[PDB]
Amino acid sequence: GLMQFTLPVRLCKEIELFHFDIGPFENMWPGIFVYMVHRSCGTSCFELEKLCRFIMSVKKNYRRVPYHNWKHAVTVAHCMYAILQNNHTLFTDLERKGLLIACLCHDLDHRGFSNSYLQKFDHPLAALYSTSTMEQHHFSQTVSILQLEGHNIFSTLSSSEYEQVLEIIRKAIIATDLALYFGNRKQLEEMYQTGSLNLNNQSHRDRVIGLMMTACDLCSVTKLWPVTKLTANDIYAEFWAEGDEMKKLGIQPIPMMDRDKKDEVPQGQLGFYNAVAIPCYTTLTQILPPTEPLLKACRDNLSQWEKVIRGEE
Ligand SMILES: COc1c(C)cnc(CSc2nc3ccc4ncccc4c3[nH]2)c1C
Ligand SMILES: [Mg+2]
Ligand SMILES: [Zn+2]
Repeated sequence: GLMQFTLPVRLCKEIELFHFDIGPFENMWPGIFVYMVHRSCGTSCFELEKLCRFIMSVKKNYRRVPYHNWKHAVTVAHCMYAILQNNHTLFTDLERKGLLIACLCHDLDHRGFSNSYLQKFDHPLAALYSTSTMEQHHFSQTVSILQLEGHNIFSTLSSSEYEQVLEIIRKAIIATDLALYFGNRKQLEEMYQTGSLNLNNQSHRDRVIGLMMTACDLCSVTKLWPVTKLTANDIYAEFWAEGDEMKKLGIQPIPMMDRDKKDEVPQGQLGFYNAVAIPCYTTLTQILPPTEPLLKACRDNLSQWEKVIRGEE
């Protein structure tokens, strides 16, 4: 009960900032997550014995893929922590409990392949879940881990609070399907501009939570330039392995996944920042003004990718 996690001074300070990198020491990541839960939620939100056993089971069910790994889970959870901390009063006790857990779990048992590759391969998951294939799997795996003996971190919630939190996590994880982001943001953009956006409207909260999940999932583009650049190597390492597997099925991959078209990475990063990243953090900043540092970091990284093209790096 009286057992806090404490971090070294530099981590204690930097963890509060949006651009924090969780570092290369894997054994510290569980403590960093527990720390974020305690400060975001309370030392009482979860039984520490059960949380610690949940965290270690979730870690075990992430695979050794270049990008969609345990480090990504904790990175995405930290970005959600930074959003929740800078927006204290806008979120309920259940939402703060649910969203950190959702982020940690959002990519459980990822194999390093897109929903498209699963469909073209005719993977069994593509028969079980026709849309948002991996995201439905990620939620399935989250529920399975919650049902292991001694892993139910939500046991002290009423039957209805339990159903509400599982429904927050499910929508949260489905929302990380980027195919769903474009529509969700257009709708949020229209509602904000015509003044109809209402945070007591549950269907509106869902949309806002969806956008927070996309913002946290993409937070690679909001770090300091060297973190951003080095994470892009991991992202492409997965994409180019998928492109290799497309070629093996006799299908030309899209250029993003073709290692033969490495040279076009800088131009492709420009399209992505302009088409996805900047619009994402712009709509989020309009809805939650204290998330502006993410939009500012994202614009800085757009400018760095423009310098790569112009041969200055
Ligand atoms: C996970 O989301 C991302 C993040 C965070 C960062 N960077 C990316 C990659 S964006 C991207 N879009 C394109 C389009 C064409 C390309 N042609 C050749 C080489 C790279 C390309 C590319 N990269 C994603 C998808
Ligand atoms: Mg995912
Ligand atoms: Zn993710």
